Amino acid sequence: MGDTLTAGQKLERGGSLQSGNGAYTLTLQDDGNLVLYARDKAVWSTGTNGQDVVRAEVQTDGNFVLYTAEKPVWHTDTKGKKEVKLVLQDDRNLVLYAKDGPAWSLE
Amino acid sequence: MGDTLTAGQKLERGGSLQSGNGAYTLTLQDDGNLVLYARDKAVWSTGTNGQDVVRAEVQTDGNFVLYTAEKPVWHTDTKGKKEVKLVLQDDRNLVLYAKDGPAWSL
Repeated sequence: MGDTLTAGQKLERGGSLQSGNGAYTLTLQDDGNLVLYARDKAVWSTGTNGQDVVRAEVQTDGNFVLYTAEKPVWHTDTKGKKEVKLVLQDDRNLVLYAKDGPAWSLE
Repeated sequence: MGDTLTAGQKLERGGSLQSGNGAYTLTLQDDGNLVLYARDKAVWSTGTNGQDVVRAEVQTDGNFVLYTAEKPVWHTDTKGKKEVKLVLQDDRNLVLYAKDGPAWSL
């Protein structure tokens, strides 16, 4: 990406900045950590390693920010079901159907 | 949005599902709550009232999931600076330049 990130531009997993003299590289890593390297030595980081960071973005309100991926606060825990559909029924029950039958409901 | 959500669909915020007879509704609300209405009475909730909940999805894995918006973990704390640019400099400093001059650096 060069040595500059302007308002509304962002770094994503794998991408980076590099100084003109090619000595330093700042890169947002897949372990989620934004790390600056002097050659192959890390000299500074966002300490966000082990987090799921998706982007490091120079925002248009002038703020540079790292965002973690959207996380699940609630689920039906039916992962593994095939051909699911959720149906709000006339009997007032909400039901998650699956190829192999009703997978979930309110009750 | 009909009475059904299949594989890879979801309710956006303010989106919903309604019953055939039309008696019952299920909306994902702006307060981030997924509520089920029977006319004027709320009968069931996801308890996500007060959360940045962006969508409720019927996923390909058969799991029906509510997601909250991407969270901030780190920032330069420079909200308000104008015409910003982050620069990786040859001296190995990293600076955020704003219209007014350097706003932030390592």
